[PDB]
Amino acid sequence: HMCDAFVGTWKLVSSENFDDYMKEVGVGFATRKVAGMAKPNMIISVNGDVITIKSESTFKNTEISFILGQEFDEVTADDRKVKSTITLDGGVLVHVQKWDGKSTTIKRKREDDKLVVECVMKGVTSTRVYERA
Ligand SMILES: O=C(O)c1ccccc1NC(=O)N1CCc2ccccc21
Repeated sequence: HMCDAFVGTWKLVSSENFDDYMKEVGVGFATRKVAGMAKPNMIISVNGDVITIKSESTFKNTEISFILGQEFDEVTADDRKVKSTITLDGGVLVHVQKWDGKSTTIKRKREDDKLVVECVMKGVTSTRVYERA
């Protein structure tokens, strides 16, 4: 029952500073522009200890499956090859991605009926708000 309140199908309803976040991460112009138009569907499910997060969009579909606290390979939607670890900290899913000596942290939180995603790369934060589909 660890992630019960995250489970479901979620649709993006607002974005702030995502282009700047993607710039800070190193995403190039064309990918930023196309990816920035997308309104992804995030689908979160749990089977035993395995959490799966899918994101479906016109641009790219991604899927990760993981166990909390256990590092894994992830190829991001912008084609970074990263090492990821996702933990639960006080009810927040905290996802750290490491690549090329860099790091970014993505936090996913339930707040009212929303799922709020905060992405941080050095001093840049972007907020992506999802509601139930
Ligand atoms: O988008 C987000 O809120 C998001 C937030 C945190 C981490 C990953 C994210 N996004 C993501 O994994 N994808 C996959 C497919 C796709 C298309 C266009 C823009 C983004 C995405």
